[PDB]
Amino acid sequence: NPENRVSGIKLSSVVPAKATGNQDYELKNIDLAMKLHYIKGVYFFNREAVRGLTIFDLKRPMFQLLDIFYTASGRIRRPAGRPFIKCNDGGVRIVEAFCDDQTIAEWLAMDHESRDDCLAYGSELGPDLAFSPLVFVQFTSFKCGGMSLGLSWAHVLGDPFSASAFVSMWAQIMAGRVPLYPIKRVDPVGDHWQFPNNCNMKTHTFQFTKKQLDQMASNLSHFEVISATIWKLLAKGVVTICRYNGQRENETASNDMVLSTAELSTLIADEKVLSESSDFIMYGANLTFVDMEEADVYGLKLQGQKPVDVNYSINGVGEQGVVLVLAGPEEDRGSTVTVVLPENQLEKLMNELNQEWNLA
Amino acid sequence: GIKLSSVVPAKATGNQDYELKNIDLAMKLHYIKGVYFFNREAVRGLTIFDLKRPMFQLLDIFYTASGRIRRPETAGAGRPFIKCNDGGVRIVEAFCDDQTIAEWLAMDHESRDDCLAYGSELGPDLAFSPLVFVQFTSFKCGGMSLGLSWAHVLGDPFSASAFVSMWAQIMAGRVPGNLYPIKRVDPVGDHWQFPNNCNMKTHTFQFTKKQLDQMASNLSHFEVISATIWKLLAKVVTICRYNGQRENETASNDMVLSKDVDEKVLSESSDFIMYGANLTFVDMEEADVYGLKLQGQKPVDVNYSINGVGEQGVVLVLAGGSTVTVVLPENQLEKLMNELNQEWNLA
Amino acid sequence: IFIATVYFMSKPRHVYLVDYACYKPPVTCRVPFATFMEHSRLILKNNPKSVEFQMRILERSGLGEETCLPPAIHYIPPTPTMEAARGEAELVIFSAMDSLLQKTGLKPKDIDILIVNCSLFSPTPSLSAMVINKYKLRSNIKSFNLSGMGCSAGLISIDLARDLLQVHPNSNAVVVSTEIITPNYYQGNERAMLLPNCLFRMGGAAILLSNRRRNRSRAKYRLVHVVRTHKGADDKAYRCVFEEEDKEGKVGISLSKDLMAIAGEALKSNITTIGPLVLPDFKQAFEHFCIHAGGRAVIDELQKNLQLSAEQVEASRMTLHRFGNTSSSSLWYEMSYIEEKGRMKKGDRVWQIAFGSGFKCNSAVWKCNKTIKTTTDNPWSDCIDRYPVHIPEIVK
Amino acid sequence: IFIATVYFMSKPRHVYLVDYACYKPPVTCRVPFATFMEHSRLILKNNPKSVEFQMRILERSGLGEETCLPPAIHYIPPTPTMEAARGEAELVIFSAMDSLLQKTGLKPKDIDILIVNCSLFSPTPSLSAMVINKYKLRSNIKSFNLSGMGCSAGLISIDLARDLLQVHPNSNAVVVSTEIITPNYYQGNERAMLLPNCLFRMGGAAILLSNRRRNRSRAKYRLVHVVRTHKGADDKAYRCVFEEEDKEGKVGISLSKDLMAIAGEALKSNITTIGPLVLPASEQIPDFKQAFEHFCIHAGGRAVIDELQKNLQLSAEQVEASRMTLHRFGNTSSSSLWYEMSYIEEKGRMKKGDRVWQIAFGSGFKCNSAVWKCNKTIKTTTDNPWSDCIDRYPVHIPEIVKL
Ligand SMILES: CCCCCCCCCCCC
Ligand SMILES: CCCCCCCCCCCC
Repeated sequence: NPENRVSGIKLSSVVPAKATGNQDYELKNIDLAMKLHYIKGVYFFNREAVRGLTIFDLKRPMFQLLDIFYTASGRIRRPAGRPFIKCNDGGVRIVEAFCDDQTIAEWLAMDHESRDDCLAYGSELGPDLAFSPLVFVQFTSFKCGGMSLGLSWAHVLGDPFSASAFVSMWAQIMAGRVPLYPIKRVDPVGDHWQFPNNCNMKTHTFQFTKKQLDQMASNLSHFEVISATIWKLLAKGVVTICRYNGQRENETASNDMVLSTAELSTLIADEKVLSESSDFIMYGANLTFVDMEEADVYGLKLQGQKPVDVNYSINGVGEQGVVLVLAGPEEDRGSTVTVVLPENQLEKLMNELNQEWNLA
Repeated sequence: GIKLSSVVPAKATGNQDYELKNIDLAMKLHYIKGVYFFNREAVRGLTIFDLKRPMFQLLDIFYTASGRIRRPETAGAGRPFIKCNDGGVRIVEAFCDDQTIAEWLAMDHESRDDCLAYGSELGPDLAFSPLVFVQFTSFKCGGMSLGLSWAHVLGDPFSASAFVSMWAQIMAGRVPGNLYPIKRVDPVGDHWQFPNNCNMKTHTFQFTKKQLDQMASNLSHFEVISATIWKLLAKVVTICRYNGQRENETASNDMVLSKDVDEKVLSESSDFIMYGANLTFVDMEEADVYGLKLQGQKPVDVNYSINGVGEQGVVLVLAGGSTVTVVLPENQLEKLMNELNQEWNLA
Repeated sequence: IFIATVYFMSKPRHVYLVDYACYKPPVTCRVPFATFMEHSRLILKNNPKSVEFQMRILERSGLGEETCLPPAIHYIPPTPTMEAARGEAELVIFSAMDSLLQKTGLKPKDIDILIVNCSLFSPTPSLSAMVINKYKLRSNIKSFNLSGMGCSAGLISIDLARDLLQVHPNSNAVVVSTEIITPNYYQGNERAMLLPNCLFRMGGAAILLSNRRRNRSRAKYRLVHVVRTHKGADDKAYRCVFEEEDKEGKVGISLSKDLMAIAGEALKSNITTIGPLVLPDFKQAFEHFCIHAGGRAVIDELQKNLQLSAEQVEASRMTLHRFGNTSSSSLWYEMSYIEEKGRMKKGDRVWQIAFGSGFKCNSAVWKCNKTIKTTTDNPWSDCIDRYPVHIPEIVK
Repeated sequence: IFIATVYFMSKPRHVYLVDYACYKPPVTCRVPFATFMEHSRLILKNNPKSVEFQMRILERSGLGEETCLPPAIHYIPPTPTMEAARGEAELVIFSAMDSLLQKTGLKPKDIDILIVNCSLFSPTPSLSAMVINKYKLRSNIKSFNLSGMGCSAGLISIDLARDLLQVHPNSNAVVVSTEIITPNYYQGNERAMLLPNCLFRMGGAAILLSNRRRNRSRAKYRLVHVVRTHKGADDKAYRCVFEEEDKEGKVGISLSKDLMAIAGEALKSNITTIGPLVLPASEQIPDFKQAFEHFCIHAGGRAVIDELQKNLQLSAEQVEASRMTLHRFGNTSSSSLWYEMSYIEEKGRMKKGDRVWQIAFGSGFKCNSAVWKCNKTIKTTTDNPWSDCIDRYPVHIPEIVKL
């Protein structure tokens, strides 16, 4: 059981340095329409980047960081009415984990089934909404050393780009810098805010090299190539590409995703659905092809070093499946592909990719 | 959730030495286990400290019951002796918050009294093996059970009876080839215990005065029980009896065997077994077990058992009615049992 | 001349409060109400009634959103160890002592008496021993470590210092009042013993006292009186604040239901012994009051008894708000407040009241040696501007 | 009249040790060597080496078969709870206080100062509050509770009492010094915090000091000197006796290997500081044995007594009280000194004008000396901790005691 790879975690909380003031924070209709999905982002750092770094050193920047992201420490409150993020300082949940059993390389070489669900701790919002953390930050220390930062981010708080900005601002502050409907409607969930797992869909991470990506593009940028290849090797009606808006810096968490519905490479290359108050879902609704290539996850600077791996995944996937595309670990640019499909579709994709690039 | 503590004599003994006669060494392998029962009125909130207080003075007159076995420095296999190093007796505190005194009294065989009297063999660490375990089991109803596990090397069953008798008194305030019954057995080194080569099991049953009178008419309780058991098993029985005289005797051994085989039929070369060697018929008959009083209340029931029984089996008879504990190796266990189940519905 | 030979020779020495440093908890330690309740729900999953009791007790306690708790208590399983308690003790005590030594310019070799009071944490070597080791104090120092004496022990320490200062001329006495709350956290669900979890917060104070005549101008105050009361003779007043074990083997401070009434009585007795001494009816005898911040209920009781105005009982309310129940050292936070509002004029009489288990109730009277100027190094350096805040009846 | 008045107003007050009562453990809790070793084997079954260490350091500890432990260590394993510790505190302190009040005829209302001393047991309300509730002392009593100050705290407390009697005329100060053993038992198996288990035994003492003139003829002693030393600035001397958790989460008292040297240095500095005050002009290596009549060395162990006897050249007849108290009552902590005094009062050696030097070492590293002067020749009594066994002493303490 990969879920048991970590034996014993210490939970604590971190709150803004300056009391926000308990002010309300109204949520836009788009935010309430993605109150069922969650971001899991895991960054890996080798032994050099964690040279003499203790728990307090890692937790210190969090107070200033949450002073910036004043909503990351808030809690969902309701007047039956529309939920809003009350800014009472419940804080984010810090999880200290130890993995004396294995090292970073073993994790990089282990199977991807239930792999990072134990590196990025964090539950959903509910059934006690008023006392549900919106952000979980887990620092995992391995046997030989190195550190894994796992962020579980409530999508209602912000889009995955906001989570990446949160982690980047954490790193910068630690360094020293001074600051066929696209959206499905589903049954009410009450106050648990978690999509039921009707099926047994599985998740998997694929790694693509520069040479492989450029070679498989001949028969068809990097995103268009991967999306077309996956679509061709998967269908063997529409695709909802997501791009977001990366023109943000030193800003609070915001949700400004951009959708593009295409009805195969040409289809990839080239808004009032939410009525007022229903429970919506768009991830894994019409084969979303979410991307983070317009991010800078590998641009983090920890002790003058950069992460050796970044894995981004989506929880709350619907019935169709989610394809996540992320920039590879520098060198010869690669690509990390965290994708969730129904078991059968995942097996077909694995078989085709093993036939082509021996990837499985 | 038992609790184990120690009790040492109030007066230091100065590391005396008690020599163990050949009889004691030969019969060191056996252990007496005597369990007494006391009703609610006999207790009425007895603190364990109050119960333990009399033991401090009692051990002074039973000082040998606080020493430990040891061997002479002359050799590693010398004559064992009791060093009075004041190791103390082992006091067990147990609480039965599920069963009452009456429930235990009605509770049937299969180790009824083993749970009621803690005990252990003298070994393999002889230097730190308590000779006497005294267990106080306080039942949810209110009555108590006093379980005494007494190394037979220390004394005979009547010696344990005298020990508990003087305990009660001071609690009340009173001032303190095949015909040989003894068989040589393979040495057990420093671990004094006898492994059982067969399915060695025990069963305890009581006979009311009415049935005793009926059986006597058919044929004293001793003779009636002996004849009944022997005839039932048939369809050497050497008998063990008390000396016949005593007054506040200390820890000693004064048992007598009948064909009265002379005791000069053994040496110190190896280990010996007496109880159960040849269908022993240990019979205590009279005893002050029921004559003792605790807060003026006589004991409801007393039961004695012998551990380290020989292959053939043993029978222990005590005056209740009459309580009989029979320990057998073989399928005769069932056989005799069923016979009783057909006569007195004992099962 | 015979009058002088019997007056000056048998005149008590003057004991001066040369200076004091209050610990300022890190600005990155606050424990908001919501976080406290979230953690409480996490620890007491199986005892919803205990959680509701804690919420009711904490929502009407008068505390603020800036109170600080030790790092060890941060984890949702709070695991207080010996090392964690020692680390918190080092942190708080050494911070206060360093601030005191920099303020007064006192050298460690000048410290002649050293009294450390901390009720729950009583390590070995004592807390005074670790202070001595930290500052390499003299080998012939009068080192005392009082423990188990409650929230009033603060004033007790002062009394002790005073007495010693009468015996030893030209001496300095450092008094370290603190309450290490890592070992004081109650790891259980018994309702009676959960109040200390809700109310007690981190704090500390290092005080310098001296009879030296060279300090007759530097001294901030001059100790006038220290009255003491011990209602331990009464059986009901002895069991009021009793450390004990619950039905699960957890040690905590059980508070009696009648803790209010008995407390009242004790206070009354004290004001019957301090009345005639200060008598030329106390709101006019003194200029400033420092009521121990033991919960807004006791402060309200004292205000209604002594007929104090809102402004007179204001340092106590605001100290409870900003720092919570910092135990015996709270009396000093209050002092700082009065000093930093520009209300500590020369010749002003300050009356400190500290009541705690025992059931002890002590009080002290100081007189302002010199007008106190507002300073920047202090526990109120940042929040003094907002105060006096409006403390609500119920918070959410 | 001027000079006489100046002298009278400048002369320090006289502090008198009116009397003192020692706790006499009942003969139901005594722990012979064999029983202690058997319980150790049963408890620390997992780690034989710890049991062997305990046997090695207890067979040459110099104790006897009459030392006593509280009725919580009797069990297997011990179960030290708060209730057991409070019960032991009551049993010891109330017994000693009752003995004191019966010996001196002191009314509870006459007690003005109350200093209680216990290192590792610091309940809330304090033990002083416990005494005040038990005997209904006054509401303006100067009550103090010193804790964490180790074995030498016994001489700290009396020192404080002196400093409080010279400020308050015509007053009585009761000093209680004990060490509750129930919250003192190491439950681990590391071979560094087990020695205090082997040595420490239960005991206590209550002492009445007074500067009243009425308590002047009947006073047993007059407090001459109290000299305190605190080798705390040194890190090694500070960490020598350190209370800390082991690898499993059990609090105990770790003792450093270089503890004998630290204790010797502390004793040397203390005797150097006290030499000028007591040594006659003839001596001013001046002989300390020529300045004192009786010595009370703290019964912390045989090693320290041997070291002091070798350094000060004390004869075997002057360390007799220390050795015999160690044998009889064991390491009763701060109160050990007050047992040792009772040994030199019962054999019969307390003549008027005699000088008693009590030296107590402990954690910190603290080291305190006191010098008393026998006020009146003291007569043997039968209400002492030594009453039932003083006739058999002194005994021959063997180097090794076979198990
Ligand atoms: C920096 C945030 C610290 C939060 C501390 C919360 C303490 C929770 C106490 C739980 C009471 C039952
Ligand atoms: C009267 C009973 C005395 C029992 C003394 C035994 C104390 C146990 C000490 C355990 C050390 C390991």
